[PDB]
Amino acid sequence: RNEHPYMLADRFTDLTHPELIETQGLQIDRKVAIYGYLHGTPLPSAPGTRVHIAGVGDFSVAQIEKLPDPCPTPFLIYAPMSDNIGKLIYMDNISPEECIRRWRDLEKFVPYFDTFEKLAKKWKSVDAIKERFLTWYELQKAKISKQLEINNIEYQEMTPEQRQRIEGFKAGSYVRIVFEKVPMEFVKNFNPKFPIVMGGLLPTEIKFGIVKARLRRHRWHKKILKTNDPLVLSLGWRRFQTLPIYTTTDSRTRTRMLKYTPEHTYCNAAFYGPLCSPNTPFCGVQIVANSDTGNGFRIAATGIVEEIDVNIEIVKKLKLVGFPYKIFKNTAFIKDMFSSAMEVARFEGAQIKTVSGIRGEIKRALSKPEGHYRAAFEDKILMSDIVILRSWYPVRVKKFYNPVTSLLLKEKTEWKGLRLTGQIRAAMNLETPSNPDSAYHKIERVERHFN
Amino acid sequence: KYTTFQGSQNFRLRIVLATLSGKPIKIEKIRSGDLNPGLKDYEVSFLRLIESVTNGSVIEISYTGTTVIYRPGIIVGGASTHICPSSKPVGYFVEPMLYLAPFSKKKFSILFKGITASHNDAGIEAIKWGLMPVMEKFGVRECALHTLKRGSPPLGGGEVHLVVDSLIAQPITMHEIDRPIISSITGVAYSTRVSPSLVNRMIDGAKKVLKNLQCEVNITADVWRGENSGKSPGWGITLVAQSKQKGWSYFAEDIGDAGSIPEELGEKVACQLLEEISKSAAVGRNQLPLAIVYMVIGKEDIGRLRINKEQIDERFIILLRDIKKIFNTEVFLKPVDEADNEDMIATIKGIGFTNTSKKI
Amino acid sequence: SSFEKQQIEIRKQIEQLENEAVAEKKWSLKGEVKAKDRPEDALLTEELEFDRTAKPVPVITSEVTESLEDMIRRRIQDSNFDDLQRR
Amino acid sequence: KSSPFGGSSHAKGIVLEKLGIESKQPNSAIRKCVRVQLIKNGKKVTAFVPNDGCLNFVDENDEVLLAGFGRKGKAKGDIPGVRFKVVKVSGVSLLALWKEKKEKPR
Amino acid sequence: FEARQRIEEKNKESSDYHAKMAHIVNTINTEEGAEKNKYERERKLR
Amino acid sequence: AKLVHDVQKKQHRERSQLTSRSRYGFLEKHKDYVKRAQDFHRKQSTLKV
Amino acid sequence: TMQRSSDVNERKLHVPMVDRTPEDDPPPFIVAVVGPPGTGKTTLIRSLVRRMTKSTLNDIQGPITVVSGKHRRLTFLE
Amino acid sequence: NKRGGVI
Amino acid sequence: SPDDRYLAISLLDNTVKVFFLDSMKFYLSLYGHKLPVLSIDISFDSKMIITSSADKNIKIWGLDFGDC
Ligand SMILES: Nc1nc2c(ncn2[C@@H]2O[C@H](COP(=O)(O)OP(=O)(O)OP(=O)(O)O)[C@@H](O)[C@H]2O)c(=O)[nH]1
Ligand SMILES: [Mg+2]
Repeated sequence: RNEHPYMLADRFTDLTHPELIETQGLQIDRKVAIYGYLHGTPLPSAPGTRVHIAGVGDFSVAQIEKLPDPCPTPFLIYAPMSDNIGKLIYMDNISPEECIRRWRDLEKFVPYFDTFEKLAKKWKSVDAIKERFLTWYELQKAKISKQLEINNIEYQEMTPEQRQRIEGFKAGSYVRIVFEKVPMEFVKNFNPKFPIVMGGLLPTEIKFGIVKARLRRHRWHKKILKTNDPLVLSLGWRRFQTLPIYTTTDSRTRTRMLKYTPEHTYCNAAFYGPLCSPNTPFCGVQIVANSDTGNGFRIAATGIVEEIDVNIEIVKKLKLVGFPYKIFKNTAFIKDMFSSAMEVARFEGAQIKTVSGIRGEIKRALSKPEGHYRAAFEDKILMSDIVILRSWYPVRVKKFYNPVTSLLLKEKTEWKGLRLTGQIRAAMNLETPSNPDSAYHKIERVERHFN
Repeated sequence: KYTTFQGSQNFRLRIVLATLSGKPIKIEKIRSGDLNPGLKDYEVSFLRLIESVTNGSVIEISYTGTTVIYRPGIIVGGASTHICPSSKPVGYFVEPMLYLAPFSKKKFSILFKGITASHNDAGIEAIKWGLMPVMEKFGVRECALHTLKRGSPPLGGGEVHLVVDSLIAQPITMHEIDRPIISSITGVAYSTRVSPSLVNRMIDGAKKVLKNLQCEVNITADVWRGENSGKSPGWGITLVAQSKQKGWSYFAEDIGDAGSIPEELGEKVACQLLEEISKSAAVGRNQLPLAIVYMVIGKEDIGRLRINKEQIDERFIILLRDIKKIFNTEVFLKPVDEADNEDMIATIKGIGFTNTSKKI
Repeated sequence: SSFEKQQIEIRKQIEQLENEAVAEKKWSLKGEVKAKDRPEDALLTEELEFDRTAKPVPVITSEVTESLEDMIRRRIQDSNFDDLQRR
Repeated sequence: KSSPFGGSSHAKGIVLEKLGIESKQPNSAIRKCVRVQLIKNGKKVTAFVPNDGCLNFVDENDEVLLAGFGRKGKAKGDIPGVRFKVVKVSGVSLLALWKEKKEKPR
Repeated sequence: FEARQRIEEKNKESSDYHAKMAHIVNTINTEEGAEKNKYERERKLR
Repeated sequence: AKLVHDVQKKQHRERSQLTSRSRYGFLEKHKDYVKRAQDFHRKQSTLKV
Repeated sequence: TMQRSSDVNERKLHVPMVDRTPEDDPPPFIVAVVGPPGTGKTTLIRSLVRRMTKSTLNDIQGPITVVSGKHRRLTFLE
Repeated sequence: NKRGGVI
Repeated sequence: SPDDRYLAISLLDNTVKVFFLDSMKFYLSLYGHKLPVLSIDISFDSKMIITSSADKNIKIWGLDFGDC
């Protein structure tokens, strides 16, 4: 709130034209005055600022007019919705040569000069420029207060720029705004119970891209969070349902994909979304409606934004498992991890390992048993030992982005979006994609003798 | 539908201001009334330079070559190299990166192939001792620029390597009001792959016009030997006035082409240095655009800076008009109170812009 | 309305990726893929990477044989080689 | 003179940046270190945060509280030089954050 | 060819990484162990 | 447990031998392998002597 | 002593930030009434505005800007 | 890692 | 010079001064023989002198910068 120009709205006016709304018949983009009181940083007075109002999406201003405040103070209730040179530069029509000629080419970096001979006649003597040629906390507090007083002092200047077009609706002033492109359902369901806030976007938070953050299962949330499992982020100003993907730098060499989040620690995460500054925190909710509330805690994941870009690359493990059928001493013939001579010809020279944890290397294709081929190892493979080829298939984020847009609904709660994986499975009455050999068992080590 | 330009002018600065503000840009009518119209080879290479520096920036060129679209992206930098075309030296390709540079995810180590210096463009000792100090006082701390090997027109063979790795959040706001006292006048004279008499007869022929001036003169010689000399013979002279009490610099240049007396070029550069310190106050006439771009791109403050009256040229007008039609920031002008010289003071409410690319 | 068609295209991508999520996996995201659990030879068309035991045989190029050639030129010009001596 | 910093047992410090993000070995003494700006002197020193899993709470300029360390032995990966551990971040004890009782406000 | 190139860049980045982080841990070791020993030196007489 | 939780040092159950390849059952793991390999080293050493 | 003082003076140490406004026109500070439903909110709003303008209301809705003292106002939001 | 381009 | 551009003068100091005829403004002092230059010729378009001495070697010198 110290670096964003924000504003609660307390008064609302749908100044369209009634003959126009009767003309098109309930289809228009209702231009709307919002009479409110702004806070935060000064609002940039040039019309065209991106401002996000909550629960409809972000718009841009069209005209802004500050008014005398209806609830002033000594130098009282108010209840709406209830009972020369500078202009010589900046005027646009004239040419810069006309500007300089009535005041009295930039690819070429060197500044334009004149004839060197008369320059030398000018500077045969040099006496003109010969006059020119002769605690830490309260430290920073003094620096910022000195900045604030020179700020106010050089704001104390000529009126029409430092009061309405160079410093911009300074701090805490009652204003009227006019938007366009506001959908009809906002005005059609304008309940004054629910608030309508707004905040001026920075340039760095209008662009969409992929954010890398560090999440956490919230410590009173009862359920772990799945990858590619939709949740609604309260990042910054917006609130949007997106599809996160959770990664961990496995000892800071990579960014590999997980399946869920850890139970008690911070883990990295990535998702599509609008951009924001780094080092900014957010909350993130599961189901927001009221039909599905239960006795459960609603806040799912908190955490801050690490950094942002437009394309990250995350991988995941996949182990091409094979089977020996013909072992030898120190080498073996392995089967059906690959299927073709061209596949093993791609993978000539790759390292592998066994489930007994011994290293190995896939040496050459076998010719006729087209899947099978020949590999050498540290010592003897048993016939009952599955080999493993560690590889990294790259996955990528989904570009899904619904802002919640709560105050356009018919009912203003019971908001729905993408449901969770468990409940869409329960809705179409499927069963969880289990696997019979994947399940653990009470293992039974027997005392293995030797010959 | 966002921001649109006419005329094949000011092109590097329009692209770097688009990349700074984050706004996209159309530019139409790139020399449409020409016998050989369209976008030049060196500026096409400049756009490929920009696309290698940033990430996610999309650019379309007209098939007639007379317009260019640019949606920017984030700047990521990276350790790369760039061959530069022989139509244009490396100062032209390093000067817009010199103030797009301190804001990426990573450092800047982008070393340039090709011709070192030229007449119209920025020399390398020019860039160093006249654009490093203004940035070091604006708020960057480790910006360096080395020469692996020099070059010369028109054969080139020059290799130049800049690094910046003080990735600051935003430049601080400058408050320079006075007329800065000059503490020393230094300079260097280089010769790539000719005889070593040229440098000394440059230095003495330069310093004879300012031996009468009281201030201490120091010009340093450098020949360039062996393979490091490059592929064309040439020589040049750099003058820099240093204000060490607060750390400013003025600078003037030239190179000497074929059929040119080094004594006369040395005193020509010294008289153009006197020209610039006449026309200048606290910033150079070529140090000006980088400085005001930094003061508009720093923090949400008032940045004030004093210039004398003759700085205001058609370049200043077109730069102010361009910076308005990117992000609508008027500059206020404070005339100084002792006005036998009507010195303006550019005060700009800076945007509170910062880089949002850092790993944090 | 514009908001109405917005919600129906949102509803469209909602539907397509909920059935993507509940539906069958790719072969290439499930770990432990054998030969019989794949498209037969999808792997050349994969752009898939891994790690290897040892650096393979350096294929001898014209530039490396001329580099060792100018090395032996310098060495046999200077006669600084290393043989055995008598006793 | 009565302490490693002036005479106080604790001093509020502004975190510059996380030292040793890119250490590969987890729970390594390069990894569990952080640059911190002493305010009552105003200078930058480097300090520990125990349990690099709970390093990730404190990030950047979050006015942490800086106590002594007191090496009671000779651990192997323990580098010398540092004698400052972090005891709170932004007011709340990061030990309590690590055992997830309290919450970090911002 | 892909094998030789990937092994080369992996060896290059590992040899960079080891030296760089060992450099930074040794300089922050000595530039604070010096004043720690001077602190125990000035504290030992009281 | 110095500065770690029980859920930090919990457990990691081992996967069993598959059911497809179950004719030659009991997949052997790293401790089984070293239990076999040191015995084979012993037998090769006494054969060498 | 110095012992009870040299540890308690670090309460004066913080991160140096700025607070956006001089004494020109400070805004109505937004005051939010949050609770579980069916307790507190509207009656506390009614009592506060009754004490603060010597006048109650009925069926209040939307943010209401009410003065409090000669300095500054505030804004209530159920 | 790159996304944009020149066309 | 054959197109009367400038004149080259040797010295018994082991050097040649290239020297204007319009202006005499000491264009170049190109050297490097170590025994006195005792023949001088100029190219037919004043681009390239050929200088020579009693060191038995001849030096072909481009005149755009006094290079070799
Ligand atoms: N016993 C008791 N009941 C109270 C008290 N204060 C308010 N109530 C009851 O709460 C009822 C509802 O009024 P509010 O509490 O203002 O309703 P609200 O807080 O605005 O919550 P919503 O009705 O959901 O908007 C009143 O009819 C009172 O009977 C109290 O202090 N004690
Ligand atoms: Mg109520």
